[PDB]
Amino acid sequence: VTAYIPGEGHNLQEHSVVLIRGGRVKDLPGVRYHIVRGVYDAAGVKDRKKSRSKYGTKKPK
Amino acid sequence: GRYIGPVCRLCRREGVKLYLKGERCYSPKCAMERRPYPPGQHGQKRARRPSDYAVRLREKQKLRRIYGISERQFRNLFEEASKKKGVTGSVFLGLLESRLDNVVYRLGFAVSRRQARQLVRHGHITVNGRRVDLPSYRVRPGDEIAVAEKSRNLELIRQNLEAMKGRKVGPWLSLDVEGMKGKFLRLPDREDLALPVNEQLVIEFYSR
Amino acid sequence: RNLSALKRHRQSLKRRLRNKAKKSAIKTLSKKAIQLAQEGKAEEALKIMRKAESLIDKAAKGSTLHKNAAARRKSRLMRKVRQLLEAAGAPLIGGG
Amino acid sequence: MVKIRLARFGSKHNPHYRIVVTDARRKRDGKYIEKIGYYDPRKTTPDWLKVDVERARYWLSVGAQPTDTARRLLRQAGVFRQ
Amino acid sequence: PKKVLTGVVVSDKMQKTVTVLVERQFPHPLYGKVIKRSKKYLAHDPEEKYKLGDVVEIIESRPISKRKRFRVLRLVESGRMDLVEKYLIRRQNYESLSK
RNA sequence: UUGGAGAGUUUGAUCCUGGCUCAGGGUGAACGCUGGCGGCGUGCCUAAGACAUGCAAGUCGUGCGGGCCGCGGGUCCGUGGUCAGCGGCGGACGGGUGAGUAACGCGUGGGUGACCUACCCGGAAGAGGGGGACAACCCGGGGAAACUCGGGCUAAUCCCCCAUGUGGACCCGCCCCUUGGGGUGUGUCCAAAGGGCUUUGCCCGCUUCCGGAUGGGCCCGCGUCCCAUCAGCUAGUUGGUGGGGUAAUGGCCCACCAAGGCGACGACGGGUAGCCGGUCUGAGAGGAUGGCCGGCCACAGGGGCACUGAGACACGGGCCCCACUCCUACGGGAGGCAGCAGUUAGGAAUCUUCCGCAAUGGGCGCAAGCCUGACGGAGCGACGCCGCUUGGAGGAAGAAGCCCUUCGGGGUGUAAACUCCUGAACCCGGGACGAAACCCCCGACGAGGGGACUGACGGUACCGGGGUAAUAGCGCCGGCCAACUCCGUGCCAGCAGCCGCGGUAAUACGGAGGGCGCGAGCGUUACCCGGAUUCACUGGGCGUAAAGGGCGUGUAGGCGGCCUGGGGCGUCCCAUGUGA
RNA sequence: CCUACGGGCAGGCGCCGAGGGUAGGGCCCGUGACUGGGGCGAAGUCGUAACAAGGUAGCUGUACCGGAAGGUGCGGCUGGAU
Ligand code: SF4
Ligand SMILES: [Mg+2]
Ligand SMILES: [Mg+2]
Ligand SMILES: [Mg+2]
Ligand SMILES: [Mg+2]
Ligand SMILES: [Mg+2]
Ligand SMILES: [Mg+2]
Ligand SMILES: [Mg+2]
Ligand SMILES: [Mg+2]
Ligand SMILES: [Mg+2]
Ligand SMILES: [Mg+2]
Ligand SMILES: [Mg+2]
Ligand SMILES: [Mg+2]
Ligand SMILES: [Mg+2]
Ligand SMILES: [Mg+2]
Ligand SMILES: [Mg+2]
Ligand SMILES: [Mg+2]
Ligand SMILES: [Mg+2]
Ligand SMILES: [Mg+2]
Ligand SMILES: [Mg+2]
Ligand SMILES: [Mg+2]
Ligand SMILES: [Mg+2]
Ligand SMILES: [Mg+2]
Ligand SMILES: [Mg+2]
Ligand SMILES: [Mg+2]
Ligand SMILES: [Mg+2]
Ligand SMILES: [Mg+2]
Ligand SMILES: [Mg+2]
Ligand SMILES: [Mg+2]
Ligand SMILES: [Mg+2]
Ligand SMILES: [Mg+2]
Ligand SMILES: [Mg+2]
Ligand SMILES: [Mg+2]
Ligand SMILES: [Mg+2]
Ligand SMILES: [Mg+2]
Ligand SMILES: [Mg+2]
Ligand SMILES: [Mg+2]
Ligand SMILES: [Mg+2]
Ligand SMILES: [Mg+2]
Ligand SMILES: [Mg+2]
Ligand SMILES: [Mg+2]
Ligand SMILES: [Mg+2]
Ligand SMILES: [Mg+2]
Ligand SMILES: [Mg+2]
Ligand SMILES: [Mg+2]
Ligand SMILES: [Mg+2]
Ligand SMILES: [Mg+2]
Ligand SMILES: [Mg+2]
Ligand SMILES: [Mg+2]
Ligand SMILES: [Mg+2]
Ligand SMILES: [Mg+2]
Ligand SMILES: [Mg+2]
Ligand SMILES: [Mg+2]
Ligand SMILES: [Mg+2]
Ligand SMILES: [Mg+2]
Ligand SMILES: [Mg+2]
Ligand SMILES: [Mg+2]
Ligand SMILES: [Mg+2]
Ligand SMILES: [Mg+2]
Ligand SMILES: [Mg+2]
Ligand SMILES: [Mg+2]
Ligand SMILES: [Mg+2]
Ligand SMILES: [Mg+2]
Ligand SMILES: [Mg+2]
Ligand SMILES: [Mg+2]
Ligand SMILES: [Mg+2]
Ligand SMILES: [Mg+2]
Ligand SMILES: [Mg+2]
Ligand SMILES: [Mg+2]
Ligand SMILES: [Mg+2]
Ligand SMILES: [Mg+2]
Ligand SMILES: [Mg+2]
Ligand SMILES: [Mg+2]
Ligand SMILES: [Mg+2]
Ligand SMILES: [Mg+2]
Ligand SMILES: [Mg+2]
Ligand SMILES: [Mg+2]
Ligand SMILES: [Mg+2]
Ligand SMILES: [Mg+2]
Ligand SMILES: [Mg+2]
Ligand SMILES: [Mg+2]
Ligand SMILES: [Mg+2]
Ligand SMILES: [Mg+2]
Ligand SMILES: [Mg+2]
Ligand SMILES: [Mg+2]
Ligand SMILES: [Mg+2]
Ligand SMILES: [Mg+2]
Ligand SMILES: [Mg+2]
Ligand SMILES: [Mg+2]
Ligand SMILES: [Mg+2]
Ligand SMILES: [Mg+2]
Ligand SMILES: [Mg+2]
Ligand SMILES: [Mg+2]
Ligand SMILES: [Mg+2]
Ligand SMILES: [Mg+2]
Ligand SMILES: [Mg+2]
Ligand SMILES: [Mg+2]
Ligand SMILES: [Mg+2]
Ligand SMILES: [Mg+2]
Ligand SMILES: [Mg+2]
Ligand SMILES: [Mg+2]
Ligand SMILES: [Mg+2]
Ligand SMILES: [Mg+2]
Ligand SMILES: [Mg+2]
Ligand SMILES: [Mg+2]
Ligand SMILES: [Mg+2]
Ligand SMILES: [Mg+2]
Ligand SMILES: [Mg+2]
Ligand SMILES: [Mg+2]
Ligand SMILES: [Mg+2]
Ligand SMILES: [Mg+2]
Ligand SMILES: [Mg+2]
Ligand SMILES: [Mg+2]
Ligand SMILES: [Mg+2]
Repeated sequence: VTAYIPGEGHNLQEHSVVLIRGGRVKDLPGVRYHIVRGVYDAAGVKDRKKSRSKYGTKKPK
Repeated sequence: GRYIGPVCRLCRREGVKLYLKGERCYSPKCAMERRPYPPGQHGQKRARRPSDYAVRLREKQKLRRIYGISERQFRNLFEEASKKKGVTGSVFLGLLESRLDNVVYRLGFAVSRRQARQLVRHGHITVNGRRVDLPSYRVRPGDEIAVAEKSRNLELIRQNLEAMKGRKVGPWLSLDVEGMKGKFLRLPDREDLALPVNEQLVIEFYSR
Repeated sequence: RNLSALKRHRQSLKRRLRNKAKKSAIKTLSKKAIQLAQEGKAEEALKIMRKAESLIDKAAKGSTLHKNAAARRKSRLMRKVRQLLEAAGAPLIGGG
Repeated sequence: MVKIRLARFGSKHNPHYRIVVTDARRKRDGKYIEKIGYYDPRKTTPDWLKVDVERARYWLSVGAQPTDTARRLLRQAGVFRQ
Repeated sequence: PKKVLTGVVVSDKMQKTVTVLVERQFPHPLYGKVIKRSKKYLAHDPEEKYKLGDVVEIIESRPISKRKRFRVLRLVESGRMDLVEKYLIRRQNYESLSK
C-alpha cells in the first residue's frame, strides 16, 4: 500500500524500511495509513518543538 | 506527584480564594487581594460567556484543587460515592474529607493541607496509636489523630498547635489541644463545611 | 538419555506373554468343548468344559481376564454347550 | 485415596489456607469435594482456625486421610479428644 | 426420572420400531411468543403393536440400537391420522423447494 | 424502582430523513516523547515453525539374590553403603498448549434393571502342602558407539499346581422383583506372600467377599456461530435376528433379513470456532468476548496401532509408515521443549539458561528420608491497577531574562532569588511472621501431655538512630472541546477525527510567549461495547425520504366469534433438590 | 521348542489397516497475453441530454439506430409548464 509521510521534510528513499499506522489522509484518496516518524529508516523531523511525540523527534537541551 | 507548582494562580483562575497557602492567604498580599483576575497574558481581558462545559470543569477543578489531589484519586472517590449508599455529593464530600492529610489540616496541626501532607508523609502524624505516613489514609469514626510523640517537640508544629487554643473546629471533630490529639467523630453533613462549591455540579460533570 | 521407565517396559513384554498364552488356551479348550457338544459326544464336552471354566476363572484371578470377563466367557460357554447337547442329549456329568 | 488438606488461597507472602477434603490427585488449589473450615498461619486474627469437627470426623470415618500438617490443625481443633 | 414424552407414530415401516413425533411449545427467548418445535424419535416396539395414528407415551430407555434410545411406554389414544397427514404433507410439500 | 445527557456535518435559511464523525468505558497490547520509587497482578495473541546444553519422576534393603569398596575381626559372618538386576507401587496425578472439534464436545437438568474404581475406610473369612523360570553373576562371539547373541547357575512378596471354601463366579429351576435388581436349591469353578522387631504378640504386608467413599465410562431432554449464491443427504445407511467385543449399553464390529433413516423446525455442504464459570460494556434488554484463576474437552513433530495396567490406546513408555534433523570409525545408529529456562525464525510485540524443597501439595517408604522447573520465592518489562516522591512555611505593588504593549504599561509571578522548618534517598545498629507437624520421651504407637530439629525468600520486610532540598514529562488551546496572542510562511510548507484551515493581518501551518488538561507518566495506532431507538423484544419503519410483492388462486405456518363442561399442556403459586 | 502333552510358543495363511500408487471428478485461492466496463482526478476536446414549456414536456418498459450525451417507434405514468 501507499502511506503518508507526515512532518516537514523526510529522509525517505527507495528501500527505506518503515513502520506504518492506521488513519487516512482525507484529501489524498488511497492514502489510508501513515508512516511513523522515528521508527527504522524513517527519521523524525529535525527541529520540531511542539507536539513532538507525534513526529518522532527526541527532546532538545 | 501531586500539584506542586505555582499555587496562587489556581485561585486566580478559579475566581475564588482557595486557602491553599496557609498563612499568606489572610494578608492583603494574597494574590487574590492584589489581582482578582486569571493567570497569564490574557487575564485582564473581558471574559466571554462560559459554556455549560466550562462551568462544570472549573467547578470541579475548584473542588479538586482545594485538596490538591490527583484527578485519578479524585475520580475514584467520586466513584466510591456513586456506588455508595445515599446522596452522592455528601458522600463524595464526606469521603474527600476523611482523607488523613485533610483531617490533619482540619484539626489544624498544619496551615495548609499541602503542608499537612509533608507532615503526614514525614511520619510526624499518627492515628489510634500507630504511625501512619500515607496521606490517602481513610480516617474513620473513632480515630485518635495524635502528633507523633517524637514530633510533639517541634518548632513547626509548636507554632501551628498554639494558634489553635480557642479555635472552634467542626461539629464532627474534637481536639485535646496541648496534648496534640484529635478525634474523628463523624463524616460531615453538608452543613458542616461551606466550601465555595456547588457539588451537585460535580456529579453532573462526570455523568457526561 | 535413559530411565527405569525401561524397566517398567521390559516387564510388560513378559507379562504380555503370560496373558496371551493363558488367553488363547481358553479359546482352544472352550471351543473344543463347544465343538464336542455340537457332535456331542455329550460326556466329553462336559469334561472339557470344566478344564475351560477353571482356566477362565484362573485368568480372572490376575491381570489377564477381568472378573466380569470370566463371567461373560462362562455364560456364553455354558449356554452353547447345553443348547447343543439339548439337540440330542443328555448330560453324563455337570453342571448343571 | 480421598484426602484432607491445605488448599492455599490468599496471595504472595500472605498465606491463607482453606482446609479441604479434595481428591488426592486434584491439584492443590483445585476443585474440592467440600470446604470444612480455614486456617491462617501468619495468625493475624482473633480466630485463625475454625474446623467443622463434626464433618472432619465424618470424612475420617468414611475413609479420608489428612496430611501431616492437617492432622495437627485438627489435633489443635480437638478432633481426636475422646 | 426417565424422561417420558408424548407423541404420534408416523411411521411403522421398520421392524419392531416406530417413529414417534413429539412436539413442544416454549416461549421464544427474545421475541416472546410461544413457538412450536417437534422431533422424531425412533421408539422401541417389541410386540409390533403400535400403528399409525397411535398417540403414545415413550420413555427414556437403555439404548437399543444406534438411534433408538426410547421404548414405547403406553398407548394413549388411537386414530389421529389427522396428525399423520399434517407431517406427511409437509414432507410431500418439499418436492417443490428444489432447483 | 439508586437508573437513561448528547454534539458536529446536506440549506441562503427551515423542518424532516439519513449516513459519516467525536467526546465515554475497555485491553495479555503495541508505537512515539519522556521516565524516580514500591506493592499486587501480569507478560509469544504470530510459526500446534524449527531447536544446542541443562533440568522437569521417581522411590522402597521392612519383598530377593548378587558385584565393587568399607567398618566388626574368625574362607567367614555381621553392619553400612553403593551399583545394576529380579519384584513392588508411582509413572494415567501434577505441568503444557488450543491444533482438531458445530460434536452429547461443552453447559444445564436427568438415566444407568447396562457400569467400573488402584491406594483409603468399615466389616465377614483366611494365609496348609509342593513344584518351576528368569536376570544379575560366570563363559564365550559382534561393534566407534547404540549395545548385543548364544550357553550354564540361583532367591524372592516372580510363576504354577494340589488342598481349604466364610464367601464369589456360571448354567438350570423356583420365589420376591421388574430391562442384566435381590434370594435360593442342585451341578461346576476360583484364593493366597511373605517381611521386621522388643520373638505364646505386636506391627507393615498377602487372599476371597460385602458395603462405603472417591474418580470415572456410557445414555437421554433442552441450549450452543455465519452462508440457502450449499436443497436435497444417506449401503453399515435405518430397523430386525444371531454372534463377536467390552467394565457395560449400542451398526461399536460381523453374517443374514427387511427397506428403511434424515431434511425449509434447514438435512448435506462450505466457512469460522475448543465450551462454561466468568470477563468487557450497557439504564436495562442487549452486544461483545473466553488471556490470566477454576471446571470439562482435545491434542503431545504428522499418522496408524495396540502392549502393560485398576485406569493409557500413555507429552519426557512400546511398535510401524512419513517428513526433517543430527551422529559417526562411513559399517551404522540417534532424536521429538504445546514441561522450566533458553536459541532461532516469524512478528508491531511478550521475560531469568535465577533460588530453594522452608512452607503447601504430590510419588514411594514402618520411619529416617529421597524425588518434585508442581510449587514457595527471586530476576527482567510503567504491560495493568494501587500507593509514595521530586518538598513545606515565608518571601516585592513585584528582580533579571523572555512575551505582549495604545509606549504609559500588561504578562510569566510568590514564580525566582533569599529565610527558616521537615528529611526520599543514603550511613549505622537490631532484625521477623511464614514453623509445627512428621520424630523422640511418657502415656497404649489411641486420647493426652512433653521435648527437639528445620527458612529459599533474607540479613530482605519492618523497628531504631544519624542524614542530604532531592527526576518532569506529554497532549492540547478554530467548532464539537477547557485553554489567545506576537512572529515567519503566503492554496507553499504543512494540518486534518468530522465540518474544514493556508491565495503577505492565519486564535486552524511552523517557532515563541502565554494558556487548558493530565502527571511517571502523557499521547498514537488497533480492536470491543457505548453514544447508534443506526436490525428497534425492550425500542424504528414502507403516499412523496430507503422501503407494499404486477394481480389472483392457494400448501405449510402464524392467528382466530358467543355459551357451558372435562382435562390442566402453556400460564400462575408454594414447597423441595440443584444452581462447585 | 516347551511341556505345565486334548495345551502353549515359534512359525504359516487370511481380514482389516497407516499410507503409497494408477485413473477420473468436485470446490476454493493465487495468477495470465489480452479484454470489458467502474470509481477518482482534471487543469483538456466535442457537443449540450436533464432541471424553466430547459428551448422537441419529462420519465418510462421494450425494439431498432446513432461520435457522445442520446433519437425514434409502440404502449404506459404525471412525478408536466400553458
Ligand atoms: S494567597 Fe490568596 S490566592 Fe494565593 S493561595 Fe492563598 S488564598 Fe489562594
Ligand atoms: Mg537505505
Ligand atoms: Mg483512525
Ligand atoms: Mg498539531
Ligand atoms: Mg475554601
Ligand atoms: Mg478552605
Ligand atoms: Mg448551568
Ligand atoms: Mg448514591
Ligand atoms: Mg523402578
Ligand atoms: Mg490353536
Ligand atoms: Mg489387561
Ligand atoms: Mg482381574
Ligand atoms: Mg437390537
Ligand atoms: Mg428501575
Ligand atoms: Mg451521550
Ligand atoms: Mg459542510
Ligand atoms: Mg439537497
Ligand atoms: Mg454552508
Ligand atoms: Mg445526524
Ligand atoms: Mg456514561
Ligand atoms: Mg478509548
Ligand atoms: Mg513505550
Ligand atoms: Mg526508552
Ligand atoms: Mg501459542
Ligand atoms: Mg509454517
Ligand atoms: Mg525453519
Ligand atoms: Mg535435579
Ligand atoms: Mg514393606
Ligand atoms: Mg540410601
Ligand atoms: Mg535397587
Ligand atoms: Mg509419561
Ligand atoms: Mg499427564
Ligand atoms: Mg494435565
Ligand atoms: Mg482449539
Ligand atoms: Mg461444519
Ligand atoms: Mg445436544
Ligand atoms: Mg448432557
Ligand atoms: Mg512356595
Ligand atoms: Mg526354589
Ligand atoms: Mg482350586
Ligand atoms: Mg444384540
Ligand atoms: Mg479397557
Ligand atoms: Mg456406523
Ligand atoms: Mg453386513
Ligand atoms: Mg427439529
Ligand atoms: Mg437459515
Ligand atoms: Mg479450519
Ligand atoms: Mg481453531
Ligand atoms: Mg443503550
Ligand atoms: Mg443496540
Ligand atoms: Mg469464543
Ligand atoms: Mg484473546
Ligand atoms: Mg482454562
Ligand atoms: Mg494426533
Ligand atoms: Mg514442534
Ligand atoms: Mg509420533
Ligand atoms: Mg501422534
Ligand atoms: Mg501397575
Ligand atoms: Mg506415543
Ligand atoms: Mg489420550
Ligand atoms: Mg517433551
Ligand atoms: Mg549421536
Ligand atoms: Mg566400523
Ligand atoms: Mg536397528
Ligand atoms: Mg533431546
Ligand atoms: Mg524466549
Ligand atoms: Mg526474534
Ligand atoms: Mg525479526
Ligand atoms: Mg513468571
Ligand atoms: Mg517438601
Ligand atoms: Mg512434603
Ligand atoms: Mg505414606
Ligand atoms: Mg531428578
Ligand atoms: Mg531446581
Ligand atoms: Mg513461580
Ligand atoms: Mg506593578
Ligand atoms: Mg505584576
Ligand atoms: Mg520581569
Ligand atoms: Mg514591566
Ligand atoms: Mg515557593
Ligand atoms: Mg516463624
Ligand atoms: Mg489531550
Ligand atoms: Mg475532552
Ligand atoms: Mg473554549
Ligand atoms: Mg517557502
Ligand atoms: Mg501573519
Ligand atoms: Mg487545531
Ligand atoms: Mg498555532
Ligand atoms: Mg501513579
Ligand atoms: Mg495509552
Ligand atoms: Mg462503534
Ligand atoms: Mg418493534
Ligand atoms: Mg428509521
Ligand atoms: Mg399493489
Ligand atoms: Mg388470498
Ligand atoms: Mg390452514
Ligand atoms: Mg390453532
Ligand atoms: Mg378463543
Ligand atoms: Mg374450556
Ligand atoms: Mg399445566
Ligand atoms: Mg430455584
Ligand atoms: Mg503367529
Ligand atoms: Mg485403503
Ligand atoms: Mg486412499
Ligand atoms: Mg508406504
Ligand atoms: Mg484492467
Ligand atoms: Mg482496464
Ligand atoms: Mg430529450
Ligand atoms: Mg436542453
Ligand atoms: Mg427537451
Ligand atoms: Mg422509448
Ligand atoms: Mg461519426
Ligand atoms: Mg433515427
Ligand atoms: Mg398502465
